[PDB]
Amino acid sequence: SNWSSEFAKWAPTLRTISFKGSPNERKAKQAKIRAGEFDVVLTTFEYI
DNA sequence: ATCAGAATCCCGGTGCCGAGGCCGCTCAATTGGTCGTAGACAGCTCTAGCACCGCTTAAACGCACGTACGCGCTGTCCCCCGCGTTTTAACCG
Repeated sequence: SNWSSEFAKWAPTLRTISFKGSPNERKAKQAKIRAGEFDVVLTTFEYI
């Protein structure tokens, strides 16, 4: 969320896809973006 | 709670066949030597086993609740035991 915080104040207009928490929030996220529209994905190690 | 009585322990006596000691008579155990070799010891390599933490999530844990079944109780009936009588096949020689 730090990296997203510099993705917040230090620049807008480029969206972010994070991955955190239980599988439900993810189901919302990659279920919405399943069609692959986004500027940037911000993820962490074991989620790849 | 108690005597009648049937089974059992206890004690004294007796007869016997197996336990225990002896004596030749081996033949395998002991000794003395060799001879080759399995493993004891030192050394080297490097693999998997040890500890630990980060991080996620399927499983365990605690709890509320219902009802399925374990268990106690009762009645029934049937079948296996205790005993007498009779027969036969085990036993012993």
